[PDB]
Amino acid sequence: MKFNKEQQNAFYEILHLPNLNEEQRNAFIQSLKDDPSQSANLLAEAKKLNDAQAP
Amino acid sequence: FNKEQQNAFYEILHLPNLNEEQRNAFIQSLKDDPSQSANLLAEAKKLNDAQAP
Amino acid sequence: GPSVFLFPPKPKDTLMISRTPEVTCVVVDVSHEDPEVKFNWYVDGVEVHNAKTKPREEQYNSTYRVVSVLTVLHQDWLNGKEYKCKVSNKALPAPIEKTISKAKGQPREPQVYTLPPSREEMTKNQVSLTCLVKGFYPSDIAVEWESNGQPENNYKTTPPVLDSDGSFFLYSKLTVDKSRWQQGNVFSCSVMHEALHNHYTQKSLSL
Amino acid sequence: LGGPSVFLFPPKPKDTLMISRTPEVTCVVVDVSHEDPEVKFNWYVDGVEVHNAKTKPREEQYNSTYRVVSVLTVLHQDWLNGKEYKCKVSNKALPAPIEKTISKAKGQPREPQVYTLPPSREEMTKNQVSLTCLVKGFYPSDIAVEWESNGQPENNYKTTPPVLDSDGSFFLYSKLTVDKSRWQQGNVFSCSVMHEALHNHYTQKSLSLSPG
Ligand SMILES: *[C@@H]1O[C@H](CO[C@@H]2O[C@@H](C)[C@@H](O)[C@@H](O)[C@@H]2O)[C@@H](O[C@@H]2O[C@H](CO)[C@@H](O[C@H]3O[C@H](CO[C@H]4O[C@H](CO)[C@@H](O)[C@H](O)[C@@H]4O[C@@H]4O[C@H](CO)[C@@H](O[C@@H]5O[C@H](CO)[C@H](O)[C@H](O)[C@H]5O)[C@H](O)[C@H]4NC(C)=O)[C@@H](O)[C@H](O[C@H]4O[C@H](CO)[C@@H](O)[C@H](O)[C@@H]4O)[C@@H]3O)[C@H](O)[C@H]2NC(C)=O)[C@H](O)[C@H]1NC(C)=O
Ligand SMILES: *[C@@H]1O[C@H](CO[C@@H]2O[C@@H](C)[C@@H](O)[C@@H](O)[C@@H]2O)[C@@H](O[C@@H]2O[C@H](CO)[C@@H](O[C@H]3O[C@H](CO[C@H]4O[C@H](CO)[C@@H](O)[C@H](O)[C@@H]4O[C@@H]4O[C@H](CO)[C@@H](O)[C@H](O)[C@H]4NC(C)=O)[C@@H](O)[C@H](O[C@H]4O[C@H](CO)[C@@H](O)[C@H](O)[C@@H]4O)[C@@H]3O)[C@H](O)[C@H]2NC(C)=O)[C@H](O)[C@H]1NC(C)=O
Repeated sequence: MKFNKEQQNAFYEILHLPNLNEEQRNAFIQSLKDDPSQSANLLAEAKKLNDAQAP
Repeated sequence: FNKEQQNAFYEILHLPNLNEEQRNAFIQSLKDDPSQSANLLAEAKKLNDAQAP
Repeated sequence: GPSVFLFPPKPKDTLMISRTPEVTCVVVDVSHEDPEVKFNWYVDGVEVHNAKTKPREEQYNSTYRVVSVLTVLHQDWLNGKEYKCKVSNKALPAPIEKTISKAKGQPREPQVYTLPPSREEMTKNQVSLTCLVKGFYPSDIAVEWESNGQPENNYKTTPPVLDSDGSFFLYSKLTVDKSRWQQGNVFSCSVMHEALHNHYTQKSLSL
Repeated sequence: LGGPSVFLFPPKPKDTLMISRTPEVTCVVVDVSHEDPEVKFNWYVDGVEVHNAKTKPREEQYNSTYRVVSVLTVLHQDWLNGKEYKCKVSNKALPAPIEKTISKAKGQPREPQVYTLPPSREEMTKNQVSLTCLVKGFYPSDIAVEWESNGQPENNYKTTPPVLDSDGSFFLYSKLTVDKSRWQQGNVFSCSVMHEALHNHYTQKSLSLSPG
């Protein structure tokens, strides 16, 4: 569907990051929608935040 | 299911020169006695051919 | 008040002479107050009298359900005759009528193709045997599986789906142990439809 | 006569799964009479009212009735995480306002297996042949299936509804029809499947004339 694989992937993984809260997750996803070119950065950013907030 | 019966039923259903009453009667006989399929089909075929233009 | 629903016979019953097709008139929301229900059956407008009404049965609600069954001739259904149920009961201003018949339109012969498991599915413990049935009209149809004269019952069949050209298609999926498939057992997909010769055909599938 | 009726429809499975798409919940009011036609909608997400819904201009029907539709844009993650969406329909002349609530089917997600099957040898005598995509073992039944070839969508396909299997999971078949010649010439065809239990909500299988 011509669709952006990198964007779609970043969206999927961010959706499943277990240690983000709703507000954090929603914010990353919004940024993804608004600027597809920032997907790599947003996914890396979300990964670290998720790891930082691990038990 | 009985193949000869099913086959006889199918053909009699499609014989173009029988009228409704004739067709229904052959089929009823088929239902009532499955063993009579061969004769009933031969009988119906001839009647159909006899009533060709 | 009450409602009435009219159901056609099973596609197989109208097609196989060994079987007895029925049209079933079902009345629901039947009052406890006035529970005496009367049916009138009509075939192409002419009243018939061979219908058998079941003794009214109590429901989930504090309500009864009542059913009458009209035995029909195979040829009559297939030749497009209309069947009307007419239900009369005081908790209705006018008596309700429902009419059904086989779908109109040129009958089309179903093409039946068997497809073996996908190569990739062979890594699983169970595999899928596929029967594609396409290009048939009307949608009334029956599909079964068997092996060595005996019925295989671990199968599921999709509903008929309207195709681009106005005809219908479906798939039937038989699930078997991979080992059974590996050994060369022959499986058959049986299809019953009015546009088939003898209303019956059968396609085989083996490794 | 008996008041209007309200029907509430979920978003297309694909729209909730692909971030590049915009999922909608659709509230449809029927049996609106010509004499009351001023319908008002209130939308709620898990009980909390939201205000971004847009309403379509009333449309006249077949049976001298009116039909009016309200559309609420939703977040992918909200639908997938099980949030409830309520449409509330009101009139100055409704005895009580009507409420409808929907949400995604509950239950443990199950990953589909996608298999492509070539035409039956028997079908190779026709001018058109069927390419088959079997998708089994998925839950819930919400799913999208597409075909494409050389980067571009094929659209002469039909997909059966999801069918409940023995084990409580669902399966379906998708059938693509192509000219036999296109198949004979080695054109590659792809079955794309979208479902929440898949990585990236997306997988794809290809199919072409090849060594048996
Ligand atoms: C008081 O309680 C009553 C009890 O019913 C109960 O109600 C629900 C709420 C729940 O509690 C259940 O546990 C229970 O069933 C309740 O009665 C029901 O009332 C509604 C009406 O509001 C009826 O709703 C729909 O009816 C049609 C569907 O019924 C078929 O399918 C059901 C499931 O698929 C099944 O349960 C039914 O029994 C019926 O099944 C058909 O049965 C026929 C008849 O036997 C079969 O045909 C025969 O079968 C023979 C073998 O047995 C043989 O093969 C023979 O040759 C053959 O002719 C057939 O196999 C089978 N078919 C199917 C598909 O199952 C439905 O079609 C209808 O919708 C149609 O019409 C609408 C217009 O009115 C359209 O809008 C719609 O699009 C569609 O076209 C109804 O929506 C419900 O069926 C009733 N219950 C029963 C058992 O009939 C009652 O309403 C409650 N009181 C009040 C006031 O609400
Ligand atoms: C007066 O006429 C109107 C005009 O509508 C009619 O359109 C078609 C259907 C045809 O009949 C024409 O001759 C008419 O002009 C009648 O409006 C209909 O009213 C019905 C109830 O009385 C209502 O019934 C079912 O609605 C649900 C499905 O609606 C879907 O799907 C149908 C076909 O499948 C489409 O026609 C609809 O447009 C609608 O499409 C969906 O639209 C979504 C929003 O745009 C979209 O997101 C979806 O992708 C899209 N889906 C599809 C598949 O296209 C159906 O699910 C309900 O099932 C319930 O069944 C029972 C009983 O209700 C209940 O217990 C269950 O729990 C289910 O909820 C309904 O049965 C129908 O949708 C209305 N049509 C429209 C277009 O809205 C009106 O009834 C007439 N009145 C009178 C007095 O005669």
